[PDB]
Amino acid sequence: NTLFDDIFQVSEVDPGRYNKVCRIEAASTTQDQCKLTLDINVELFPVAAQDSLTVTIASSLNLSWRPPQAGDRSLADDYDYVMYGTAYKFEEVSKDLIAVYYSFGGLLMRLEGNYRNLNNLKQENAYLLIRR
Amino acid sequence: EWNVEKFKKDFEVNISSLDAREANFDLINIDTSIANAFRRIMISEVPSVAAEYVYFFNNTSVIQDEVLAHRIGLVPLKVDPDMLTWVDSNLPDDEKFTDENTIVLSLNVKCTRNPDAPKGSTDPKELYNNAHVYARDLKFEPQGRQSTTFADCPVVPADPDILLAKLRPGQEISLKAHCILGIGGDHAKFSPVSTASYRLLPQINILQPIKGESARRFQKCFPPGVIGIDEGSDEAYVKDARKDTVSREVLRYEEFADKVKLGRVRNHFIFNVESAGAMTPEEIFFKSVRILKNKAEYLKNCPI
Amino acid sequence: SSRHGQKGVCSRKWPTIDMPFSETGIQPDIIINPHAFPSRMTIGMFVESLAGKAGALHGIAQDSTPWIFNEDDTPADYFGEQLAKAGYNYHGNEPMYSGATGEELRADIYVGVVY
Amino acid sequence: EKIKLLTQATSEDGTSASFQIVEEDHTLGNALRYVIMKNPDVEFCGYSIPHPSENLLNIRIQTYGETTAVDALQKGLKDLMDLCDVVESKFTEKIKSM
Amino acid sequence: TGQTPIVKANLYDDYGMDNFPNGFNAVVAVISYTGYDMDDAMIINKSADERGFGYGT
Amino acid sequence: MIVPVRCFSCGKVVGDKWESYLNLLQEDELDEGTALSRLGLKRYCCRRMILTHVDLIEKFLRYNPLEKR
Amino acid sequence: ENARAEALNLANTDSQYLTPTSGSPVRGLIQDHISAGVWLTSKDSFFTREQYQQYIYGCIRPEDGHTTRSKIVTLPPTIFKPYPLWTGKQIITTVLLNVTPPDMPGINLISKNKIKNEYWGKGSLENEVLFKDGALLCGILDKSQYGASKYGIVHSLHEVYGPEVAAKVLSVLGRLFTNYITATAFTCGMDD
Amino acid sequence: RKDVPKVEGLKLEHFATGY
Ligand SMILES: [Zn+2]
Repeated sequence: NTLFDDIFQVSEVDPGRYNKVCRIEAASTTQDQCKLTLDINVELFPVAAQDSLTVTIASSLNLSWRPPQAGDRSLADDYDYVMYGTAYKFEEVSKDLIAVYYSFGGLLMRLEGNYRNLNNLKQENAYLLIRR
Repeated sequence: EWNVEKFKKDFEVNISSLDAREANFDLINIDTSIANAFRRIMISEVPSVAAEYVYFFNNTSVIQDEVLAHRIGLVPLKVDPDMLTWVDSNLPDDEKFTDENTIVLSLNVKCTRNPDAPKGSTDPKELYNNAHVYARDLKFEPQGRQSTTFADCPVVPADPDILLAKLRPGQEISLKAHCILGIGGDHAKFSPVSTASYRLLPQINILQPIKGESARRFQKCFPPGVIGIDEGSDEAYVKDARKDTVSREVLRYEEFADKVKLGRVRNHFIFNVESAGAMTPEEIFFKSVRILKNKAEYLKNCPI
Repeated sequence: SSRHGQKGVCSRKWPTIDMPFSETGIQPDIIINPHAFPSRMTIGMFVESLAGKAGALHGIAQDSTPWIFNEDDTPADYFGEQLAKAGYNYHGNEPMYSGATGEELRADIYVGVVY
Repeated sequence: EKIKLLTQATSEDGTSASFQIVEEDHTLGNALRYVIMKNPDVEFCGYSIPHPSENLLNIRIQTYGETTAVDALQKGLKDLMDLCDVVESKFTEKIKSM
Repeated sequence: TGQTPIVKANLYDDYGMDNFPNGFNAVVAVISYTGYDMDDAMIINKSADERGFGYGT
Repeated sequence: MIVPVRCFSCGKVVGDKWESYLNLLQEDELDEGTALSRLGLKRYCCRRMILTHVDLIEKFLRYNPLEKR
Repeated sequence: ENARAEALNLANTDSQYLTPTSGSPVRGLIQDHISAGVWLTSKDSFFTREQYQQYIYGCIRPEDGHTTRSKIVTLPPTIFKPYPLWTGKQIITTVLLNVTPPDMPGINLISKNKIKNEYWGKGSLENEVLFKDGALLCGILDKSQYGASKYGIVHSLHEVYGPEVAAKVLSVLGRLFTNYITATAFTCGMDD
Repeated sequence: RKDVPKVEGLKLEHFATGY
């Protein structure tokens, strides 16, 4: 089941010295103090500045791994881009703020926001799903 | 899902050209894992005939025996390999050869000074007789039954103008060469192709319009016919992509920094096969495919 | 060895099919590790391979007496213009493919002829 | 003889085995590996060359549990043979057309 | 079998070095592909070796 | 010493082209590149094998033990 | 047999990982493997299912005993949609997971490497290596991790799993970075 | 100083396979 959901307004897409991956700085359109940094490979999910993304962190996809076979359903069908990683840090920026660091096979996400609506993310293997 | 039929529907072949020595064709919608298998089998697995055993009786030229036998082995022979069988290396060297698996070549030649050479002449062919030993000098000695099997077509070198040796008067060369079957994996002389290889079809994605005189220089950064100028509007477009040798002169200018991306089509192989002379490139490709198939079949039939 | 003190023992005789092949069908007869250069710093071997490829193409020979090129008339620019005017790459690189698997290698390989 | 099953890697369920083929190299290994991976039933396929100076090829097949690795290899071999047959037939068609 | 260098000094001809060739022109790839040539080793094409590349007595 | 039978890199038989290259160089005033192109050598791997051949065998041959000098 | 057992146990090469001179390690991959590692463990490296499984099997080969599980085990892909895409740090993680014995956790290392953050872009953290239960989550594998560097990954694998496991790790990492350097070769030229 | 003289008569000596 889900653990987080929000709508983000991408501020910058920064390529760096890479080809496929890019750095996304996205601010939440629902919370005054929730922002995001994420690394996705824009060869698969190309993103431009001043866009809108539906970011969802889920504990699972069911409604080990194995390629899909005819007659399979999963949560990912609602989203275009889904990465799988894990959390490795939980930093408190200040009082009533918290940052949670995810690493999707080396692809790094630093999700920050108020503790009130981030209080469902813990050090487990969590999926990340993105939608336009 | 991938199936035999799902591959057979999309796979297609375009034979761009075909001589008796070079055949340039295409394999589309196939994987590199199989295109490279074909290339490797062509280069180093298709059997052919080359001289292996050399029996010098007398040699006095500047060329030493090892170098001479090496050159004689390197000479391609216009023999269809199907006409003869393989050799058992376990058998004794007396009976290791027969008339159905060994082709015998001889080279008996003696140089002598020509008495009719004009004064002041320096041409070696005028001064001396048999001053040059050519591959055409390799006579064929049909033995046993092969006298009538090879009667339909005599054995000759693929290139009879190969310069095997040079002689000066007094010097002679006398030898017999035994030619057997072999594959390029053992020795590079048995490989039937001068070079067999493929190249991914270039792909030129023009990201942005290039109207104006910028198209003239854009096309100028490519082989002559790769890019065309549109007749209606002054736009640039890709006429033929096979014509492009990937030189990346476009990226050398700051103008087209964000106007084009050069890539490739990973399922589109422009095969190019050139034969040594013993077989034809279409038969080389056919032999390679049959070899891969029979190898897989041998593995199937292999008990486990 | 080359003519630039780049000695090294022949490690293995690589099979031709296993050797990387280029888009023009040629397989190098010598493979030299790129890591030989950063410490030895024999840039002469680079510029010689460039000029040797250009000369083998055009059917010419290029003099390599020292001090004909200066800080303006760079040998890289000279032999690169010569390489481009024959269809090849200005930097001497060649798209090559791996002969072991079959796929194209990540970057353009630097090839040429050296003595 | 030619093909060999490494008893140190075969399992009781047979779904995961390793095969040692002599006189083979990348040429057969890579094509066979691709074709066997085209089977959705297998979970792991790869080819290993123990040493470039010896004519030995290692193939690993682990299945998901409906077919044995040996029959996965048999299916891969048959599929490679059929692939070669269709390539040859299309080449002969384009030769006749020309 | 020696060869003259494609790229050579002018004084190569003046001292008549072509009467005594020292090396062969070869196609050399500056590539990390083999893994058998890291410190100083180098890889020689087997086919070229079977064709007389760098042969001597 | 003498023209190699095959090109080292690819294997294209270049052993039957040395005399023709010499003739195209001497009789016609062809450049080496033009002569090699007209000889059928396209890859520079094949071009170098005839462009750079020295032919020391002719010098070797002037020392004949079996002929009075 | 006495000298046999001496050379196998006392003078063997597995025991000579650190020089007694100062305790610094003395074994590691050298140059080609180092650059291959920097390429394999960058964020730009993605591999399909066939590429991932082929790399892992080619460097492990459970018929010789590199694996401690009698059956090769892999990881879920980093990217699920549009199509599966494992990364290079997952190659490193799977190699470690197959060599490191079961019934034991993974290394929790926090080290650095020679290549700074400014050389990867903006806001990058690729200079900070990070392991967590045997999985590489950050940073490139450098000379600081295999080579003559203290407190890198092979040194820590030594300190935690004995000398034989670090022997297997260096051997398997050499095989991995070799089979990968033939697939995507490394070069240098006048443009550099 | 006179720059190294550019060779003349330089044309495309390399073409893609089958051309
Ligand atoms: Zn050649």
